[PDB]
Amino acid sequence: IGMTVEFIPHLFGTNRRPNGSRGWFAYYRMGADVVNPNAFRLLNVETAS
Amino acid sequence: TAETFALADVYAVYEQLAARHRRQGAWLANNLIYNKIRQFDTQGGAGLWTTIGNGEPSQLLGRPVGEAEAMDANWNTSASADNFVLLYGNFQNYVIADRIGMTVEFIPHLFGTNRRPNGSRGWFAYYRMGADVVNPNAFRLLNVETAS
Amino acid sequence: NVTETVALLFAEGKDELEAVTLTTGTGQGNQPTGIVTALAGTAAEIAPVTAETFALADVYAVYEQLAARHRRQGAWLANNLIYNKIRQFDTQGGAGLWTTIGNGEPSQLLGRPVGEAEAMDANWNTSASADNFVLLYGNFQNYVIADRIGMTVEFIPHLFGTNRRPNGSRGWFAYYRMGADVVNPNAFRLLNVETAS
Amino acid sequence: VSSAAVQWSWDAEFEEVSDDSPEFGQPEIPVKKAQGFVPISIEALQDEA
Amino acid sequence: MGLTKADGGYLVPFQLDPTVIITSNGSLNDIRRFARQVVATGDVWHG
Amino acid sequence: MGLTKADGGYLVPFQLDPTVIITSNGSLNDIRRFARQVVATGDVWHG
Repeated sequence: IGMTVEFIPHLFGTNRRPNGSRGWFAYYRMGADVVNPNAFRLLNVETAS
Repeated sequence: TAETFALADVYAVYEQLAARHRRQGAWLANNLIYNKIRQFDTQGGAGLWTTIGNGEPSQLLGRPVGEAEAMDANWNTSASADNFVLLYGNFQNYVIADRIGMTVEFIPHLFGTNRRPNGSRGWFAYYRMGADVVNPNAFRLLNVETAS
Repeated sequence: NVTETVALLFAEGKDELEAVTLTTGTGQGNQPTGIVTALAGTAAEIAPVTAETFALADVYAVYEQLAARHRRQGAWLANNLIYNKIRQFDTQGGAGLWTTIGNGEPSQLLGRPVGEAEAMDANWNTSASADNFVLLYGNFQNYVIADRIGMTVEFIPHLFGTNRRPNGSRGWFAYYRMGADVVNPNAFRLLNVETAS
Repeated sequence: VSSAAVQWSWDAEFEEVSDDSPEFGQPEIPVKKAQGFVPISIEALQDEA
Repeated sequence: MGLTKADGGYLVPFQLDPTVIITSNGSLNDIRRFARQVVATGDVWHG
Repeated sequence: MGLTKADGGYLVPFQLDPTVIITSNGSLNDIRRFARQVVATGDVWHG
């Protein structure tokens, strides 16, 4: 799912009653990984501690 | 005279205002005060405002007349020591700020003490407004002290 | 909009000074003589029939103690408070009904023109002054106002500092000339409500 | 914006003029809010006409 | 995020009335309608 | 009468620039241009 912004018309307060505020909710879904680890070559410069 | 309302008080309020504002102003008090003004003439003298059998007069001393029942009219029975009964002045210095009118929204779902539905619905309405006085010397308010 | 704003401010400043000095001018130093000052201490000043009291009898007396030559060209000039007190004299609708509630200020008193000027004294009890001039009637043609030049507004291009060098400010000059006094201090009658100290 | 009238004076010949700068003021009028709330029940909403 | 300056209060336009309100009582006089007016062409007026 | 507020400084217009200046470094990267993208339907993608 791409970037979606939802509008919350009313937010409530301590006593479960409206307080005079609105809300803007946005969320994102994705994922990524590697299929073949033998198709790359990465260089590691390791420094002794 | 302390704790009294006489006909001389109307002139006292009227005359102590600057001529630039006196020529453009209006009265504002409660109905009981106007009726007391009515009950100042007995034998048909200078205090005759309007005879019985007619409605409330439209002008006082050649000036517009308004009404507001939120003002204090009777002082003896009230426990307040301060009584502001009559007010005349240039009202063009009273500014009212209007931003939004009366709007009503309908919430379709209310929640309970545990953030779960409780089978309730409701209406929400709000209104925005502001006002202030920009010149205190354009008015003359009357105070009838009733201390002790 | 600085220029016209300041020009207006000069306008009402000049009005404030001129209106007040026309009524109460000391006449000493650099002030034009005012109507009240020039008519005080002469035969024009009279006293109330009852001490520290204002009544309809005094309103009649100020008018009737004047020569018939000047009374026909008379005029009333006093404060709004005094007119309002006169307006309270009638209580039973007799021959003192100037006007009723719900009407503006009448334009004739005893058949003569009526004038208002709030630079005069207003009330005698609350005032700390011993002398109170509250009512004045007479032929105003004997009060001559000599006028020379009107209001002028002139612009200074540069203002200098202590070392006679520019500092970066400009100026606005305005001057005005006028003079007045009473030619005949006998055609007026002034009422003096002198409260005992 | 509010102000006050300039003050004049009577001066003789060759008399220095005084400083008569006017004074300015700025009134403010804030805006406030009022609100109300009338909760109701579902069964009350369905039954009452 | 409210109307406070640090929390989004810097996006509100500034409203101002350029007209000036005079807070001086003034003075009204009528002697100029009844008194006698002449023009002076010098330093003093004689009679 | 100068630039101080009480001496005529209440008549100067309020000048403000409506536009917003972003003060965040952000990030530039190029994986999404070289990589292969596939559309998923559930929660797990198998190959």
